[PDB]
Amino acid sequence: MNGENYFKLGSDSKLLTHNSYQNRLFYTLKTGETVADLSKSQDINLSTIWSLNKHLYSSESEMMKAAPGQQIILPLKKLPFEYSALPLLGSAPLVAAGGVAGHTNGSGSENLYFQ
Repeated sequence: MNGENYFKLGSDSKLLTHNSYQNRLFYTLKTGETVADLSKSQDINLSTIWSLNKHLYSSESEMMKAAPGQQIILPLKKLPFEYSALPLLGSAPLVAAGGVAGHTNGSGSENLYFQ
């Protein structure tokens, strides 16, 4: 009679509610610490952080000038399978351009992408 012999899809020891917390972590900004400091500790690229929170803040400038009392969301996503059953097109509706992207860096420096 070995428990290992039989595998259970659900485990009492594991709580589903807690699992949801792992999906997204909320961190609060306190006086003395800067957004960049957070980025260093997490070993995450500032560009990535912006892409996620772009909906919360209008632009990167607002992030740089962040002050105490504001919140930052860190939502991590996992992709075990390279192929996705539900592919979404139009990730960036704000910009007409689509498909191939990233050929050039420092877009912010130029007001116009074309020039």
